[PDB]
Amino acid sequence: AVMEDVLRPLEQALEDCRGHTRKQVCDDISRRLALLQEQWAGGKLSIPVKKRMALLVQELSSHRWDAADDIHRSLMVDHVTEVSQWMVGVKRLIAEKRSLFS
Repeated sequence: AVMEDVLRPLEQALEDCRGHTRKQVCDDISRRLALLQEQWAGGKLSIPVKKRMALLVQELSSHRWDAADDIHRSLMVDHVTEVSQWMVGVKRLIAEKRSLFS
């Protein structure tokens, strides 16, 4: 589980949404994605959430949106502390991108 394993698929998702979702919210997501990285590399991130973020990220490589939501939800109730700053960003990203499949 390496930082790039979760951030790459994400910023890939964000860019696939750039032209189709409001730029205003795309930027919001980008800024929260930066904290995730900063916070990850900073060493302020616990292993269990790194593990689940990896899982979460694989779920939308498979386009299994609802599974990604449930993992994100699990992370909120168990690790609100270390994700509250950026989690909303990835929640929105899942929604934005599932609507692109639509």
